[PDB]
Amino acid sequence: SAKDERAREILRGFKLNWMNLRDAETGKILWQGTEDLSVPGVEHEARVPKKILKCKAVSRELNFSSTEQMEKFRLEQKVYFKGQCLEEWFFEFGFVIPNSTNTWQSLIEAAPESQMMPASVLTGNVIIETKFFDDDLLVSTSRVRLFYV
Ligand SMILES: CCc1ccc(CN(C)C(=O)CCc2nnc(CCc3c[nH]c4ccccc34)o2)cc1
Ligand code: NI
Repeated sequence: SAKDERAREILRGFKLNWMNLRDAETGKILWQGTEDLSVPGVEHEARVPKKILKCKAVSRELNFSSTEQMEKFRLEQKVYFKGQCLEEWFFEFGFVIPNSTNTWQSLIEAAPESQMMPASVLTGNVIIETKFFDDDLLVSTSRVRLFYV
């Protein structure tokens, strides 16, 4: 077999069960989702309250299940506005035990400029591209268009 097949095995057995975002300054829920936004090869859409743009720090919880073991599960996210990448984020979970369900909590502090850009201009014009990796092995690339409501 080969690295490409190993990456497909991981993807086959992976799923995102639920996700939430909280305002880190209060611990209050801002948004909750239950779509598996890890699914590649299609474009997804997420509708999120515009208050998220005005938060200096957002705590994100991603709950996921993995059939396969991963030595170093990590994410790369890029935020594109009208085709231009305005921000890049790197997150690391680490070792994933086979046949496990896990909650990954990450603090996200977006660029201060994003807190003043009008939601009316951003809405429907932002794509978050996420690349799921096991160390340097690309498992999936997903794309989600954001709407700020
Ligand atoms: C790994 C699984 C997974 C997949 C997809 C998603 C994508 N989703 C649904 C969200 O990220 C929701 C929260 C949200 N909406 N806009 C933002 C930041 C905007 C922003 C930050 N810097 C900027 C600079 C300029 C303009 C806008 C911005 O964050 C989350 C998790
Ligand atoms: Ni082989």
